[PDB]
Amino acid sequence: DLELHAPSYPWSHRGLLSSLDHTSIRRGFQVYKQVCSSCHSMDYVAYRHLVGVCYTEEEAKALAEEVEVQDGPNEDGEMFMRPGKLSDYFPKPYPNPEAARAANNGALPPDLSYIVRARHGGEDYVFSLLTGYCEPPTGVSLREGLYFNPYFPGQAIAMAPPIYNEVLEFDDGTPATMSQVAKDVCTFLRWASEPEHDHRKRMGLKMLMMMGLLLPLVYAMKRHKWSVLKSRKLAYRPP
Amino acid sequence: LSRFLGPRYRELARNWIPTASMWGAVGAVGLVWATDWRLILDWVPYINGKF
Amino acid sequence: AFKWRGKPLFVRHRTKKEIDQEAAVEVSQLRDPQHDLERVKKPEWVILIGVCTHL
Amino acid sequence: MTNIRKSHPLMKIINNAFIDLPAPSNISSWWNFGSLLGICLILQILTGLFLAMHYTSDTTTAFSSVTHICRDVNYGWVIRYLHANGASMFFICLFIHVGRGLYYGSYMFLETWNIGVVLLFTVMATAFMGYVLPWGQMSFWGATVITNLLSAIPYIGTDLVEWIWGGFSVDKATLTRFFAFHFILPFIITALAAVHLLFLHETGSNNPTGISSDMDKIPFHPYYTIKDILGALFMMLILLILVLFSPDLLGDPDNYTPANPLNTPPHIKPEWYFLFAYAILRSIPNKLGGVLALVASILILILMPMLHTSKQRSMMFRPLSQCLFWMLVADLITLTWIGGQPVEHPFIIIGQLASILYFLIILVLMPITSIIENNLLKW
Amino acid sequence: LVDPLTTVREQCEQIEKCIKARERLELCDQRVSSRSQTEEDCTEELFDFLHARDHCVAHKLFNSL
Amino acid sequence: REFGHLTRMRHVITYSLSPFEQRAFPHYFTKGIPNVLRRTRACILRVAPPFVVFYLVYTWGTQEFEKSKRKNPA
Amino acid sequence: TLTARLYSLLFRRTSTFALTIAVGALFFERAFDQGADAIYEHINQGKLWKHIKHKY
Amino acid sequence: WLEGIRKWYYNAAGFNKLGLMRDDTIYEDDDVKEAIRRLPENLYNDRVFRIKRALDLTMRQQILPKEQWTKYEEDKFYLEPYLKEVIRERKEREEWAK
Ligand code: HEC
Ligand code: HEM
Ligand code: HEM
Repeated sequence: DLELHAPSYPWSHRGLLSSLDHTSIRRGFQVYKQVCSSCHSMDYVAYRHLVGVCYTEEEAKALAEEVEVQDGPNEDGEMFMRPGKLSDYFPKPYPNPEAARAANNGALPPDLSYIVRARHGGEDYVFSLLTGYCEPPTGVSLREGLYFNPYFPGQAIAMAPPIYNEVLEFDDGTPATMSQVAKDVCTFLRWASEPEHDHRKRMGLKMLMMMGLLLPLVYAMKRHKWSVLKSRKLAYRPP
Repeated sequence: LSRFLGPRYRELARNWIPTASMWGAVGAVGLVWATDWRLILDWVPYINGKF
Repeated sequence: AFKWRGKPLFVRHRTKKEIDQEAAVEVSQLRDPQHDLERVKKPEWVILIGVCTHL
Repeated sequence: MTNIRKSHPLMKIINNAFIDLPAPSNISSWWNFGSLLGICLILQILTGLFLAMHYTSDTTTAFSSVTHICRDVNYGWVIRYLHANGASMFFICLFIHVGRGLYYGSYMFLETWNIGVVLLFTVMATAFMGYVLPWGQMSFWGATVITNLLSAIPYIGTDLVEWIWGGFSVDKATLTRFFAFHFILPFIITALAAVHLLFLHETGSNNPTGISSDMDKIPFHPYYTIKDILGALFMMLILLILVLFSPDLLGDPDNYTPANPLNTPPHIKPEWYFLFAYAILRSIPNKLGGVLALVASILILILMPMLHTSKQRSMMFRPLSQCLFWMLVADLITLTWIGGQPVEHPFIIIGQLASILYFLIILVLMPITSIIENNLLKW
Repeated sequence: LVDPLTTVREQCEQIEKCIKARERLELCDQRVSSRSQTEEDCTEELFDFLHARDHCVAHKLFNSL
Repeated sequence: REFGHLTRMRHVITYSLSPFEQRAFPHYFTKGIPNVLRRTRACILRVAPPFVVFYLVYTWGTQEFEKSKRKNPA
Repeated sequence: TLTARLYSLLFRRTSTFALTIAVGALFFERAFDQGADAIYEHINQGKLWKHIKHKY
Repeated sequence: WLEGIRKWYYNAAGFNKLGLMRDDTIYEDDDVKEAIRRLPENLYNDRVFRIKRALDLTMRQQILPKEQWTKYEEDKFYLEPYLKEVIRERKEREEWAK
């Protein structure tokens, strides 16, 4: 049995009032575009969500225009191709869910729209699982087509090793070392699970200041009104 | 509690047993009729034809 | 297999070889405390649901 | 000719229920929870409605609709996580309220106590049906397990279970009826809370000392309005911290996975506020016995006014009873933790001992200890 | 290209906890290898080593990235 | 239950002062800290022991799970 | 005293109290929003979209 | 001796720290209000003032100074003779009822 919990990595957003490094979000979206989207799928987020987070409006519409998307009925009821728009969700690599299993060994690639928020451990898991591949220890033979990963429950993943150094070229020009790719794609997946992360932290800062202001004042009001009773002095004078 | 029981309470119980038993029979008949309890309804003569 | 209740129905006719092999299989060695005839009441007709346990 | 506050009928009821109500002068902070629950209730309703306006109770779209709420609805995520963590806060305040009632001998109010027990049961039912709505893996499988629980009842059994299921198992129909029952129930809770307050007002309130406070009553409005407002501000502080800093602190991550009936999640646990019952479930080997123990764990609160034997209403002047009560609380946290953990050798025996102790303290240790204290104090 | 992750692994495998986990690991290795028909797997000591190494690695690494 | 027929008192005098004449925090720390310390001293010997034994039980069970979980040399 | 002048210039009348509260909230919303946003941007300098729009 | 344990429990209960006496803390069951009603005027006034002072103290979470604590030997069971009579009358009514 046994499972290895992921170590608590020092993420940039780990801080109580920290925000996702949006440059790393852009790089992680690049990684998803040219690595994970080939077999893995992401649905609940769309190109529209990219604007104001990691890509500008022009860049986002270019990214949407690059891909080809199936549309509704034609003038006679055909399935005509169409250049994707900003209001298009990220294309699914395999049309039917079973086709994903058929193309792979049989395990379908889970959707990443919540994989950070659905896997117990968070990014530390999703990061480490990518940078945790190693040769199986002696005495445990793995099936043909399977791969050994200590962090994955069961220690038998169906992934070909997805992230290796010099797999893609970041637009910025940062080194494409496997750790950098894994970190940036993990940050992007965290953004995918929690788009409102930065706004949540901002509102949390506002809430903390507002309550640190209000609570002393409301306590002072309570003390003011109750001071009639907290200072009363009784007296008993029976005859 | 032990404050009950004694002379007066036992004849109260005896007096109210017939009515309580009739109410229990009322509840039983109402239950078997309401849910159409088969187990009993394959025995009463004329209603056997319902099923 | 057919496809009932959102699950396949892995059904095999369990040829004599398969049933004798199952009878030869020790109950204790199996993790599930179950015996072949005790689960399926037909030696030549095994009726099993689709999917797989443990995901 | 007369003040409207105590002449207008609705104004008269509001006046003699919230403004001029004579309340004990020394009610501690624990009493504030009585207000907070009600506020939580409103916060549960008012927020909950705003989820119902973008939630479709359909298997094909429930999870997708919730994700749409959290990702596309303007400030929808605030509403969703405010609702979830507010339900958690509701159960926290409910447990603290029951603890206050048990401690300071409040169960002599009988009618209010029984109405409170009914409210408690209704709230647990509401939360159970609520967890199913997102239609996640944990939602689906917890619903499956809890409904399959009812198969243990004799005779009717499977027929009742399938009646609840609206079919052979949980499916679209079950989701829809859960959503409808979930919508209706909190208004019944509101009416029952009104009845609870109505019953409570006839006798007043139990002060911490437990003695009658008719010689120290104070008007409600000048003091307890602001006291309960401070309490509600503190509760808002805690709830908002939970929502805006660790939204999924008290929540299984696997609920963020669309419900796939073909895969059992490695762990199947209910919400954090049900584990104490579920652990009792795990304790009893017999299924029927397990369900009976599960319901009796909550039903035992009715027996409390009959099981109190000490000649002192409160527990403020009763040390050994205080130690017993705190042992009971620790046992409750132990049961919660055990229910959280899976069922193996280290935990099975601990669960059995915890369940036995939980029943024993309420039914045996507390009354006998009260007898001992009465004897020790020359009465 | 030299991956900083590999260098972090190298310098972080020196921590004496890693040293004991590793030597226990070969103490599993030769035992399992020599014993022909044995169901024991060294995944246990491997997981101990992986935990001990990766806590340290998580402490480091991100500074270089 | 409304004011007027609550109870009966005789020879009881209550002196009180306006909230606008007193300080809402009169010796907040000078007298508050000793009172809190006294209350904690009075309550801790009854409230702490069940929670500390709960902590011991929790730690013991959590450690018990692993060694039953751990590999058995055989 | 400044406090006494503030009271018996702008606090005695409850309607003047309400007007004071309204204008105070009007200004306080802007002040608090500006301050909190500035602080939050300062903590995460270089990590927000508004700090990298110039590059792209 | 048992009196040592009784003293220990009296000190541990803490109602003496509030200036209260034993009969000042008894839960008011149906017999208790009747017993209280039969109390003479002076005892009733002292009882009501003592309870009022106890409530005053508990509102501020404070206790009487060490000097003004009802010592265990000075505690008086003023209600006990009346409560015994009320309970005896209730028992007699119950016995006649059965
Ligand atoms: C590229 C940047 C990535 C990332 C971040 C992930 N993948 Fe894959 N994946 C593949 C298959 C067949 C599976 C199923 C194996 C199984 O779960 O049993 C997966 C699974 C995942 C997970 C789930 C792990 C878990 O804890 O359940 C995650 C988080 C994940 N992946 C992330 C297949 C491929 C593949 C080609 C066949 C490529 C390329 C990728 N994956 C790439 C990525
Ligand atoms: C008694 C108070 C209530 C409790 C305890 C409660 C509990 C819950 C819980 C635990 C959830 C699951 C939240 C999640 O997993 O994300 C939920 C969801 C929901 N509740 Fe309630 N609820 C209450 C009142 C209401 C009311 C009054 C309504 C209707 C107005 C409502 C409508 C909903 C809806 C639509 C959802 C699904 C939204 C979602 O996915 O979170 N609830 N409820
Ligand atoms: C739906 C949740 C509930 C709400 C909204 C609610 C509401 C209230 C309110 C406002 C009070 C007065 C404040 C107070 O005394 O604390 C109160 C008192 C009381 N409630 Fe509840 N209650 C709820 C649940 C319960 C439960 C579960 C019980 C126990 C079974 C219960 C039993 C009591 C008792 C005994 C009192 C009297 C306490 C006293 O005044 O001394 N209530 N309730």
